[PDB]
Amino acid sequence: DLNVEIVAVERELWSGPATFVFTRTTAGEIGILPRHIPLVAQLVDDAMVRVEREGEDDLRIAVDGGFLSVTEETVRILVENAQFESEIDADAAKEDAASDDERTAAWGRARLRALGQ
Amino acid sequence: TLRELRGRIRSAGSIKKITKAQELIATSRIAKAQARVEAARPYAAEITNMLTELAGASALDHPLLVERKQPKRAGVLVVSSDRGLCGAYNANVLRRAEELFSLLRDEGKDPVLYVVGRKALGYFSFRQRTVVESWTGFSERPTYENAREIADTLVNAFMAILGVDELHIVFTEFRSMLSQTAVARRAAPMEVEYVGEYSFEPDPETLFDALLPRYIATRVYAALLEAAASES
Amino acid sequence: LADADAMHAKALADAKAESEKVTEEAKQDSERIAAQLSEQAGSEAERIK
Amino acid sequence: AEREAMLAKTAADNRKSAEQVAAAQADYEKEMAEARAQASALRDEARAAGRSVVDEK
Amino acid sequence: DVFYLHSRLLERCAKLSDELGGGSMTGLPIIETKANDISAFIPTNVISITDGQCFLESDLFNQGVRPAINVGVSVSRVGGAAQIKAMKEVAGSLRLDLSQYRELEAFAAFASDLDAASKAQLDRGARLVELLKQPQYSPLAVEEQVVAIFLGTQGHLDSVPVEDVQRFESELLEHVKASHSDIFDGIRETKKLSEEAEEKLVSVINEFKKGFQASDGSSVV
Amino acid sequence: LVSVINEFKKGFQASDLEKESVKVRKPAP
Amino acid sequence: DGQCFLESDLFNQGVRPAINVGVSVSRVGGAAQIKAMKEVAGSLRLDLSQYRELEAFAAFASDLDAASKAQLDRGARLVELLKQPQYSPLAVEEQVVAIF
Amino acid sequence: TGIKAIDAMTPIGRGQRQLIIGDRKTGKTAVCVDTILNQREAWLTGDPKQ
Amino acid sequence: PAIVGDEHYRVAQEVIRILQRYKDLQDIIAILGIDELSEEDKQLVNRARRIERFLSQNMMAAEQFTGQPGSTVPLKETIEAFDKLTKGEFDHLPEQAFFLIGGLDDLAKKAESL
Amino acid sequence: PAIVGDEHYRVAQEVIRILQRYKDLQDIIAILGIDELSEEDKQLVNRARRIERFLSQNMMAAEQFTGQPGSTVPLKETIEAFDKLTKGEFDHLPEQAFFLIGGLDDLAKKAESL
Ligand SMILES: Nc1ncnc2c1ncn2[C@@H]1O[C@H](COP(=O)(O)OP(=O)(O)OP(=O)(O)O)[C@@H](O)[C@H]1O
Ligand SMILES: [Mg+2]
Repeated sequence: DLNVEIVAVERELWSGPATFVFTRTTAGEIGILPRHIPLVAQLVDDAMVRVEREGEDDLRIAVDGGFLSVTEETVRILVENAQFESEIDADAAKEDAASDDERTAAWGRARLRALGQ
Repeated sequence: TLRELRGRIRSAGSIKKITKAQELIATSRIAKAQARVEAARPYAAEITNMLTELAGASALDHPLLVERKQPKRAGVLVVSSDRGLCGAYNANVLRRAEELFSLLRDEGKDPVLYVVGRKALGYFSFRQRTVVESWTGFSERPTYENAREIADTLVNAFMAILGVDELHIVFTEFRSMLSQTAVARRAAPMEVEYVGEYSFEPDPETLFDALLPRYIATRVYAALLEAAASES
Repeated sequence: LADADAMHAKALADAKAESEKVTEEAKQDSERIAAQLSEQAGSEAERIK
Repeated sequence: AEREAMLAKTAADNRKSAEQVAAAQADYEKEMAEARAQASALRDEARAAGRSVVDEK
Repeated sequence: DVFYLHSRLLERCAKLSDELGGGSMTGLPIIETKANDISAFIPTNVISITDGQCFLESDLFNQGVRPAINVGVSVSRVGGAAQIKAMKEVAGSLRLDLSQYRELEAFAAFASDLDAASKAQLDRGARLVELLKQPQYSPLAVEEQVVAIFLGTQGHLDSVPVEDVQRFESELLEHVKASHSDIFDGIRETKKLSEEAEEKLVSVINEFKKGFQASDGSSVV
Repeated sequence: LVSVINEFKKGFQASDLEKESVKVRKPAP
Repeated sequence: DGQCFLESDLFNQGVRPAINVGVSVSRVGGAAQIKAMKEVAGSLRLDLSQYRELEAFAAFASDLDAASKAQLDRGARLVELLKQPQYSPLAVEEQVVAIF
Repeated sequence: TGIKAIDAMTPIGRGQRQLIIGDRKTGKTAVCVDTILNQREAWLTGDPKQ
Repeated sequence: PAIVGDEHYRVAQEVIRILQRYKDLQDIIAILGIDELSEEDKQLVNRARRIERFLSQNMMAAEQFTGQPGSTVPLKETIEAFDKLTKGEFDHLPEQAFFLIGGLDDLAKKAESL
Repeated sequence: PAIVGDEHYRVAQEVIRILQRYKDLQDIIAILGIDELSEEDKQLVNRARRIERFLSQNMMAAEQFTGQPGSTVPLKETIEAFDKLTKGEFDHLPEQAFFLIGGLDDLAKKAESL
């Protein structure tokens, strides 16, 4: 099973094991299952992450301009700021998605995508 | 005379109570800030690791890694507190900053100020030295957003707009509880540190270029966190 | 949904009953306080006399 | 289409129910608080009347 | 012999043995201290002579701590022997709580940064201080004092706002007297707060809490 | 007097080092 | 009927002739002034006393209101205005024009 | 005494000599008049022991 | 409260409370600075300065101390003004507006003149 | 060191040092909680608690209340007992074991009784 850890710059955000991880890197969409070759990539500005947690349901995360690393030991998602699907404010994300600012608009669109649109 | 002495003995008692309260609150906030400093260590370590890998795979021609041909200006990010009662903290930081300015002049570089914290703004305004940009109100509880903004401004100045050909950061490193030392680090251009001895998407040149500003941002964030711990 | 509708109606009815009991007890307490203060006033008037 | 209808309406009904338990709780609490406030105001008016009558007597 | 003048006087105030009828004379000398100088000559003499001191301070009076006894500095050498068992048990923790509150007062602005126990002590102490306040010419019977101090020391005021404590006590007793006098009668006739009486008192306090309107509009339960 | 003060103020002369690095992980450039 | 409480601390600060405005007072007051001087300096002593109090209060404030800063500036300029070297008397007309 | 502060913190037992000490207009005569007033309930009992 | 009324007594005791707290804080402010006080205590200090200055009044017998004529403030207006101060309705006005005015109308006029 | 033995003075000074350090840490314990101390501070706090409780004794004057004869701890026994305490040899016994007991024999018996 994958050792999936999501590390925000301020703090470590999540550390549960998973069977499958999914995200849109800058050069296309990618999925990682255990024993994937080492990799480094940049998640799209409005990226989202799906972690197929083995025990419970999958975890959908809105990620802000994060980086993805795959290693023989663990799968790391470095994050500037991220939110689990349960913590997303749907109305706030909808409002931000129309924001003029590129960063705010991208973050809101990422929140919408993680939530389930 | 006796009335004056008893009034003074009243004031001194109230001041003793307030300062003891502040000392204990500072003992608590030192623990909080040190916990935050430790909490950011994983991201710093992992981003540094992937940065080393990309640099191994990169061309190493990014502007942040090559010295300018003739350095004219050198930005200096002085990280100071925003509230007093912090002892010689601000004094030490600004003394180190002035030593850095003297060193820069001895090298021909003209220092240009970016200042974090209200107290350094007062220090530099009294001395008629202009701060291009200043950020205040978070030295006690820095977030990553403040570090992002500071690093973005610094890197934009470095790339450029008059711009700067170099940039240093002066801040109080939190070596240990008893000791905190004002230190100056050149945050750009970064030295390539070859040492004795993966896949990249898109190619390692673009990924490395998009990662290096993030490295500067995380290092500025660590500097701010450590300055907050030292301030406490 | 049906259970929630029934329980909301029951909660509103229980709130009405609780308000009725509370206002009845409030009238009782008002009578008690009025009696106590009128007795105090009468005692003070008798003391003044 | 009706498959969709049912899924979505079921969603909203579990929504209605989850919001309606909270709404029933909050409305019962508001009615109880209003009743208690009126009781306190009645007791305070009784005390004020007692003060007035004692002062006048 | 000015000391003697006062001593010769205050030492008439005594409790006689049962052979002499068991009568007693209680002294409450009142001394005006200039500029709160308890080290002056007459204050020193009479502090030496007397068995205890209620030190009243103008600073506490202006803070609204009136009747203004500076607890802590104030002492009674007779101590618990002069209290009924109910007050002795109920008011046992009161002194330590007030001392801790005076120690913690410097931290009133940082309640977020204090330990849970320390913040609880600060909140308890503020309400105890409000509890010891009392309007003039309105002494409280010993049973009412027992119930009032029971409210604070046992933590039943911890939910009431500070600014309302004075009212919450005043109404609660006004309720108990009028409706649950069995508690007061028990405390008066037996001199102790029995367990069944304590349970009845707690139940009536909780029932009253529901019908109490805090001045800020919040609910206390 | 105010006019005099203003016209006078018109003419009055007031007297007023560690180094951040990227570890390349290879031995030679 | 009044005091001119001269203070050594003020004297050293360069406030000469050293009148502690707060403590000093003349209970004859405006009755012992010409109408021009009375009108120009009606509240001057109280304004300076308030300035001294505020200067003591605002010694370390870093968020002074606009009105407070204006009061400090006016008070400092008045203090400079009331400084005077020894053996340099001013006619009453010059004094009123100065305080004006 | 009827004063919660005195009866809880510095109790006065009959036979004692308690000093109400403090500067002017601090509440001393008030404390002692309150103490005198508090004895009415005892007086109305008719029991000399009370 | 039995003679001057509960409103007058409450306002007077709140004013005295604020002034006593200000007197206790003046030692701290002169050394550690106002910025280090609690937010509630800082607001109280701003209240207390204005209350002290509002207790000042231009008395008729002191016309030759200040030049301006005297003023008379009804007791009801005094109670209302001090209740407003102690409760905060005037924290936005500058403190010098409260100096030697004597009344709410004078307070408004001097605030406008500032 | 001269009137009393050098061992006596050393043990007494060590006890005083421990108790003073604990008294200093009391403020942190009361405000910040016990868990905010370091491991060395927590060890010293435990040792100081046990020392200051071992300074208690079953006085002869208490025999009238409890019945337990009062203890007359010889000076040498007290010196060696507090030498053991300050060196941590008894830091694993519960604090209640050290209340009102004269000497190491009583300490051991009370520990076995808990
Ligand atoms: N518990 C109290 N609550 C409210 N007001 C009080 C209280 N105790 C005293 N006062 C008021 O404080 C003022 C001083 O009271 P009191 O006359 O008892 O003072 P005193 O200490 O005996 O002083 P004096 O030297 O003037 O006799 C009076 O206005 C009294 O009404
Ligand atoms: Mg008196």
